[PDB]
Amino acid sequence: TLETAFMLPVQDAQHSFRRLLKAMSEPGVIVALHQLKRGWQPLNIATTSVLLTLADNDTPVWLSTPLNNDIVNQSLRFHTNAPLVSQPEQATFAVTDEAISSEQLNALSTGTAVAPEAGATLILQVASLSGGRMLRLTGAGIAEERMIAPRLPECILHELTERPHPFPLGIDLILTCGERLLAIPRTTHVEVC
Amino acid sequence: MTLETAFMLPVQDAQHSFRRLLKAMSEPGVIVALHQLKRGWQPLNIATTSVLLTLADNDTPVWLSTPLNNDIVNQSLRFHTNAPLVSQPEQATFAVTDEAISSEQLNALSTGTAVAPEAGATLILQVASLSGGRMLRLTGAGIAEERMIAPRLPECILHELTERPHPFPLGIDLILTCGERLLAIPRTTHVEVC
Amino acid sequence: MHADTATRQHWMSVLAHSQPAELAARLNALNITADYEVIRAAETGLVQIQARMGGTGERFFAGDATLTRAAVRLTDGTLGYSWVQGRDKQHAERCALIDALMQQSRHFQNLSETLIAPLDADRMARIAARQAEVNASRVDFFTM
Amino acid sequence: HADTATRQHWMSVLAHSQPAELAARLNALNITADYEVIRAAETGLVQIQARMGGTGERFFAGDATLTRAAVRLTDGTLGYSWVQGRDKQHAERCALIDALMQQSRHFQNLSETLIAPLDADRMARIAARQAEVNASRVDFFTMVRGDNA
Amino acid sequence: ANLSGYNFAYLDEQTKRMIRRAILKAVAIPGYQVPFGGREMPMPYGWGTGGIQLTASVIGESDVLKVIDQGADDTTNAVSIRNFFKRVTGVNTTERTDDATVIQTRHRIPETPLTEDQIIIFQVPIPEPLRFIEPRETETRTMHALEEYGVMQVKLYEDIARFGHIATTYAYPVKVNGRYVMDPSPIPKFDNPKMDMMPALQLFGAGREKRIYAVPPFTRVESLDFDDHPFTVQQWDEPCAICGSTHSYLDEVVLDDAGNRMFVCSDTDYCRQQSEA
Amino acid sequence: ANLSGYNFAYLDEQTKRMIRRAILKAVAIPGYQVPFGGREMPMPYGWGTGGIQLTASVIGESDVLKVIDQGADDTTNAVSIRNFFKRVTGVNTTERTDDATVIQTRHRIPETPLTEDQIIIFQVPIPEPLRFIEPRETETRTMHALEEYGVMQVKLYEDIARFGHIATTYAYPVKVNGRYVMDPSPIPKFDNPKMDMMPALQLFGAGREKRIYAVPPFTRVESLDFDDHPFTVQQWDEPCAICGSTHSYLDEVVLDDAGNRMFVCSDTDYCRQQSEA
Amino acid sequence: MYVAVKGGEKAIDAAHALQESRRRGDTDLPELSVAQIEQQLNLAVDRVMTEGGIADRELAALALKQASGDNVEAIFLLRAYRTTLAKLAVSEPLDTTGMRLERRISAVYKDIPGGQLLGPTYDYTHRLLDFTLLANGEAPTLTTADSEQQPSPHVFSLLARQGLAKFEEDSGAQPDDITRTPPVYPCSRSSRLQQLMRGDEGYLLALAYSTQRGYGRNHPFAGEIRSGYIDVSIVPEELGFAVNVGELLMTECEMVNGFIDPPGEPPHFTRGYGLVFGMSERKAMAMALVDRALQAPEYGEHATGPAQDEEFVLAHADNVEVAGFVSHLKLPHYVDFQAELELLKRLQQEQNH
Amino acid sequence: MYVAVKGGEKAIDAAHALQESRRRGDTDLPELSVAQIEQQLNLAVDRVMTEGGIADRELAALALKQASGDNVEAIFLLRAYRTTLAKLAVSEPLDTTGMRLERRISAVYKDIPGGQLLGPTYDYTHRLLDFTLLANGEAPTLTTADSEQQPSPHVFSLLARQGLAKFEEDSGAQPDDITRTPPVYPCSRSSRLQQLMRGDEGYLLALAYSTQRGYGRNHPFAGEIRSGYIDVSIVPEELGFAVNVGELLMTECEMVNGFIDPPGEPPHFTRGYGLVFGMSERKAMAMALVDRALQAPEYGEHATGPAQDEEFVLAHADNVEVAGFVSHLKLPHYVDFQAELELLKRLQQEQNH
Ligand SMILES: [Zn+2]
Ligand SMILES: [Zn+2]
Ligand SMILES: [Zn+2]
Ligand SMILES: [Zn+2]
Repeated sequence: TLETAFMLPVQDAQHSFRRLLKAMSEPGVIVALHQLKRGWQPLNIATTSVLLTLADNDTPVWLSTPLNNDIVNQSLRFHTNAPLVSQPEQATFAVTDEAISSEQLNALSTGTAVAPEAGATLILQVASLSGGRMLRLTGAGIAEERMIAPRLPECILHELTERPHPFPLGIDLILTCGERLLAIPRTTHVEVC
Repeated sequence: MTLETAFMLPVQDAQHSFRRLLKAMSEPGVIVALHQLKRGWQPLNIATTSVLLTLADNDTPVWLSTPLNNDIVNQSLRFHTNAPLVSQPEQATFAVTDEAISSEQLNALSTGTAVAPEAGATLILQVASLSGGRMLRLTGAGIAEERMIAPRLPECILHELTERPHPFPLGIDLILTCGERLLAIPRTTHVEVC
Repeated sequence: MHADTATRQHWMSVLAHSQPAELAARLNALNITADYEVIRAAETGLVQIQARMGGTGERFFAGDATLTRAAVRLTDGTLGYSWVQGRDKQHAERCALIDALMQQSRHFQNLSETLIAPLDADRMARIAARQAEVNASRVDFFTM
Repeated sequence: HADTATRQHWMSVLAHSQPAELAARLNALNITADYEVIRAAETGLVQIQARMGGTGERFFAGDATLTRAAVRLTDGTLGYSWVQGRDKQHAERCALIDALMQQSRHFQNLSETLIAPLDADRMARIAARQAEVNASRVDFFTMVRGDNA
Repeated sequence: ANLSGYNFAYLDEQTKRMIRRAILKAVAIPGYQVPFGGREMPMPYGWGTGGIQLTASVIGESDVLKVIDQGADDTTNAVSIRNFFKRVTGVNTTERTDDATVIQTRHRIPETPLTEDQIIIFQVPIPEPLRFIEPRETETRTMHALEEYGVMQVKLYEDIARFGHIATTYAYPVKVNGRYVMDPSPIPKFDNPKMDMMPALQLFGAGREKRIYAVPPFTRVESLDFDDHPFTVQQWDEPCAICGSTHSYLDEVVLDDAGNRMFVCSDTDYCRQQSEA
Repeated sequence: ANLSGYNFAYLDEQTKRMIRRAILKAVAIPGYQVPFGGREMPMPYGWGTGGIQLTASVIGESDVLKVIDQGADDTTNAVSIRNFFKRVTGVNTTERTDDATVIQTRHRIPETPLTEDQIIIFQVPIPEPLRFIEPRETETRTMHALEEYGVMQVKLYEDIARFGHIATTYAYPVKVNGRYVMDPSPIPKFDNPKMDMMPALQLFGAGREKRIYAVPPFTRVESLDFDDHPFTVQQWDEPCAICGSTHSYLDEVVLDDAGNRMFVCSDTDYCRQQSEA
Repeated sequence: MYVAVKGGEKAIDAAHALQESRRRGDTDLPELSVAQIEQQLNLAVDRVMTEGGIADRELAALALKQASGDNVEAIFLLRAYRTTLAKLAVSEPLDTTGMRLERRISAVYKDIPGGQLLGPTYDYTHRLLDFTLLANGEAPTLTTADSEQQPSPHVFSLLARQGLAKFEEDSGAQPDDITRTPPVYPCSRSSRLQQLMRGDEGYLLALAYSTQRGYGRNHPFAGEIRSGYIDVSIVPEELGFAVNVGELLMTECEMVNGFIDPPGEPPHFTRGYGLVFGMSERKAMAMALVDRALQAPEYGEHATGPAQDEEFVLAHADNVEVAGFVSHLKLPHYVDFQAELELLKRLQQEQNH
Repeated sequence: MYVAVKGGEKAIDAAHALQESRRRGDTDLPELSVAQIEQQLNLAVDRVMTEGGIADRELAALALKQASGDNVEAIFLLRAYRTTLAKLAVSEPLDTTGMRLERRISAVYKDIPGGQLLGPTYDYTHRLLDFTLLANGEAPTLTTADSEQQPSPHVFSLLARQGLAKFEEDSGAQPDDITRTPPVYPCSRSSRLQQLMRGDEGYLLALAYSTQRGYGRNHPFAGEIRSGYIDVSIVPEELGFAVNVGELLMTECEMVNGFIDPPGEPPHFTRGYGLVFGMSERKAMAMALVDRALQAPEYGEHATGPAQDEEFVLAHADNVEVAGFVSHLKLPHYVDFQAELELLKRLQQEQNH
């Protein structure tokens, strides 16, 4: 028995997309993806909604082992037909929780200088979008400054503050928690307050 | 007379005349006969008139020297060929003269250019005899070994032929006519006296 | 009588622009009766088209159109001509016949009134009718 | 695989049949058969693969129209069709026959009275066309015996 | 609503999904031309298929759609595109800039400032700002990779040398977020300043050339220029003849066989609202 | 002898006249490619229209016409051309080289030597022997004007360096009357020696490329070579399978699916002669 | 042994009969009339008249029927027919200011004197296959407006009167005629335009397109496209005055191109010109764009794209030449191939692997 | 004083009505059926299927009827329709050795196994307009010969078995699909061939022609052209075995091209490949010629003509792109033109001699 997906796949994917578009284009804005009502545990509602909206046979998906079980796997295959890969370096969409390792993060595809779009998007399920270390965001999508305090593992925070890869290379980050979502593209300047 | 008559059979008589002239030009010194035309447009002879009826039209200006220029010839050429008649030799595709041709007139004839050697004049020269003149030896393209001929030629014409002042591929091609008979010497032919 | 050039140009144009079936129908209803010989049987060839660069400039050749010409002679020696676009040989001969007839006092006023003017009116009405249809596709932007 | 081959054959004969002739033949047989449409006839594309130089690497050479249908008989038998073109009623009929041909009560009968005749007709059309085309063969040489020296 | 027999917004869901992924990459890489597997539409290539595919992938049943061409809603191709979407989505439409949620445009940014959550979608013929310097994509993609944009400065000064002025008057190149040089689509240079730190999202679609790009809200957009030859915009001696505005981009409407003309607002929504007071 | 409704030999008299003038210039300037205002024929360009226009402009009621293609009278296009001329002139035709006054050919000179007052007319695709070195006529015209043919020697050398042999096997360039370099049409190398000091007139017609050229009787025609590397011709290890001749240019006929083949005379009239004798 | 037999003529006769049979198709269907083709496939006919070179709709439709709809074969049939016809006259030069308009648009101003007249067009259609055309249908009842044609000056006359463009002036130069004289590059603009009108629509469109993408750019705008009827006149020797012989439906395109700044005089736009038979526009547009490209010599422009390369463009433009020579590869070539084989076999023998 | 009014939709609707009326033409003539077009204008249909990309004769003929015979508009209508259809299967690769032959010729040998089969062809016709087609007529009653299809090996197999050419081998490489992913130069040969099949006949013919005249020479011979019916099969997941769904009439062209002398092996001919729907072969021939030209990278050849320039060829090949962008100049461009005017006027004012 598989998980169910969108009840109104056309309308619900469109709604989810517009919320994610808002988040990615105005980094640090938290949005809600309400249309799906049960997440594919341990995937939360937002994570599941993003995958149902963007993943298909053209987009390899890597689910870290804490988020990897046969019901989610079979359900993803059935509803989206996305290839499931077991290596992060092979993924178009990477999905992890807070236990992500430095080695997994660093294995993710970043794009190339000539084709910066050809890399991974990291979807990271966090314990909370508040109560973490306070950050200041600046850059494209931010009029002046935006402060956020997501619960982030140190190596993720390191990627954001140091940007080891020269722009236009880099992963874009989507933080999910429950039905809610926050995005930080590779352009955002991030500093710890 | 206002108007002369042309070929009785414009298609066939032109084809006939052309094949004779082709033989003459491709095998220099060979004398051929053209009368599928009963009489020339006087003072043009049969051979001259046949050549003009065969090759001249609105695309080929014709210059006729004074002794060969009269109203009946001109009107008849206009009516039958619609060739433009021009007053200066340098303007001509076909030049038509007799033995009185001057060095000035000869030198004015278009010779073509190195890149467009076909863009010059053909000289139709009416001679009093194709055999009473100085004996010449012909060699070159169109001749297996050698060919002797002895037309009556003006000195300046013989000079053009023996000395070839214009570098090949430039040069006039020469058509000699006498009555119904014709002899051609293209610019390729090597010509020597005796 | 001796028709001026513009008068002749007009009736020749009306004939050349006429629909061959309508000219045939009209001329048959009038009774031809006049004798004539065809001195140039209808011949179809080409008219080479000259156009102009930018509409107003140097000439250039813009292909060819079909053209049919014919010529007739009436008993009194009157010569009639036609040059009509297309390949309709009977039509061209009819046009040439009418051109000859129009030059005679016996026929000029009658045919002007009963043939040429009606043909011209019909063509003008067809042009007007088409322009009315075409003008429905005008894009309106501003008023008054 | 002869059983597979047999089914491949009747499916091919149906797919190549002229829809009018199949309809006519099937009606004249007057078969009463209850069935359910599992997949309503659907018309889309089949993507065409060709080969470089006929034998080499694959490349895509456009698409053709394709119509597919599927039916289920009362006893559970599933019939299918995939037929070039856009004729939905024809595809449904082909799916039905594919199902019936799988049943003992119909296989031999329909093989003899429906599939074999349809195939014969097609084969006769092919032969007739080859006879026409062959008139356009250019003759150059022929073998004979005898000659001098 | 959609009673057309086609999928909502005509595109199938796979095509929308692929476009949505491309939009999200474009947003994260501002000004970079993201290639996408665009498909043939019921409008010819060159007549706005990129914009159509973006709008179709973005729009939802509750959006309010505005479509303009040359600044006007009633332009032939705007009518054609807006009516297509009405047929295949049943979405509410508007001519009022401040009522729209999605604006699809060919060659104008409205005079009315855009606001948060508005999306403006530009039709783009040539997405490569370097293309009339270097016609080969094999070459220009590497120039972008290496941030080799000097040739564009050269092109500009060469105008100045030859004519005394920069000669690019529309599709005037801009630097986005301090990095990529981007073609803003064939808007007049007059509109370029509106792109800088705008509250709305800008998307750009080149259907024939198979590129999508984007400028997030509140992103620096700086037109290329020099200190001794700073950016200028179109000007006219006349105000709008209908509403009197001196602040709008004007259309030259030729009235007479001989001489007489009228200058009126290109942005026809803006013009009517000016006229109303 | 024409009963088609068309002019004798199809062409109108003005067209024949213009071609006749060009032939005479060509004869006087051996090997020079004379431009001519050729006209569209009932055969497509590329299918022998230059030869057709030449034949139509020289042929008369009493000529005996032979038409061959690949050496054979029965070849499809030879049948088409010959039947065309039968229809529009009614001339006698023949398959016997000996009996012809005019021979129109594609890609062969007959094995039977030609004689006085025969005319052979070659169909030519590319009249410019320099064309595969220099594709522009704007340049090759001047190369001929100036007798600048040195580049052809480099090309021959390069063949020899690369392959050990000259790689041109047909349409092999020749020097005519010690001056112009000429393309002999796509006859095999094998036939080139036949062109030298021939009693017959040779005409060449390139209809699509609008050139006519000629070699008068008894003119030097010499294949290009080196002082070191001499001209050679096609060879086979077999006689004609039909007539036994070892002196003819042979056709390779593939007999079956396996590797079985037969070699037979290309010149089918010559083959007939040999075998019946 | 083997003996040779005749086969060429009987194969060809059978091959043509087969083609004729295929052309007629299923005889349960009525045979198409030339009139139907002329009327209902009228845009195919426009192309065939223009490249075939004869503005006769019936002859072009006839060629199309004869060619089983193959435009290239139809064009060649019509062009070949040209050769059989006598030239009876040369027209007075056309006056496109006298056009009775079917259609008139301009891209360079919102509105213009005489207005934007869309006329019959597929522009702005949604390209959705119309399956109602599978059965008989009814054509629309056309709405009507006022019947007068408004004054419609050429847009380039408006530009030129402002001094923003230059009038095209007539020096009286006699036009070159490539149907009489073979092309020898470089050619006059009158020759180039004549050749472009005859040229392949698809090839010239692709070259024009390449200039739009930066391979020899010329910054084009559609200054005007007008379609409509123009009177044709001749001056017969028999009469010595002009006679109006009929009218031609034609389409004229004027492109505005990049401005230049000449010495002494004010800067101004340059331009291109296209003119075709019938309503089909894209050829006229391509013609105008490549016209401007090939004005490179007059403007001292360095050719950076193929569309600016005069010999390359014009030598490969006429599909009567192009299609003939590509297709001629189907002719027997075994004598030449055998010459190649003879060498290749020798080259193999001289190696050891 | 002026006030703005609406007019766009009214004008467009009237414009389309005019076009529909013109398409129907004189209603005294019967309306053409798609079936008639399909049967009797079958070569037009061949081109529209091949460039439109859907091998369905009824849809291609429908597109032609809808387009008033305009091939470019019909191609676009069919291509646009393709977008709305689901991909239901992918065929097993075609096997052209299984072709039921209509026609089979080879230029490289006088006779070959299976013979020269001219088939239905316009080859060797005298192009004289046939005025009997202006009336109803009767097709020929076809003569018949033996009904056997003789064994007809590919000529390139004969050459390869002799070591004179190399077999085209299959490494199992997955083909690229340009309809799913946008072009990235340089492209695989599988991508280039897919693009060439869809490309404009006239443009590709012109490029191929230019190579024949020395702009990127490749010494072509028509090794074989065959036309005929090929079975199409799929392997549906529901069944797991191959199902024959029908057949396609196709034309295959194999060109022999200049030989090369590789280091490790005997010298041998190179080759080109063309494949199209239906009987019209000139496109297949141009395809093969430009295929060989665009093999320049694999052979380390440098471009001596536009036909060898991969981006130039393929970027400007698809007339759905080409004709769209050339025709788009008809759209209003007055905002951009006003920007040009605003500058030009300023430049003029700054000069006043
Ligand atoms: Zn205003
Ligand atoms: Zn023999
Ligand atoms: Zn050839
Ligand atoms: Zn544009």
